[PDB]
Amino acid sequence: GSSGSSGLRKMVDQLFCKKFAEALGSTEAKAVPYQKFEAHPNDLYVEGLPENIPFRSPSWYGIPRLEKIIQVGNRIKFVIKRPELLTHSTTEVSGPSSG
Repeated sequence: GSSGSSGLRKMVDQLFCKKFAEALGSTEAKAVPYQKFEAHPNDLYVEGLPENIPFRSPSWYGIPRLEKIIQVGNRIKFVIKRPELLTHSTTEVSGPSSG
């Protein structure tokens, strides 16, 4: 997590990445497996989200939606009922691959 992040989408992306990590108990940022959360929304999900606002990628969230989330991004929470689903994180990678 570095200071900057320009663009809601980006910011939001990071926001979650971070939060998501927190629950995971990591120092560095990671990619939120929206899939795992989709195939296991009862296990893997988020808390402290905005009303009338689900939990999806930032590339989906509206322009105003993002911010709204960012506003409550300080109250957001990530529950890892089953982290195993993620099955570790590291996998021979150093740097932003693809994006």
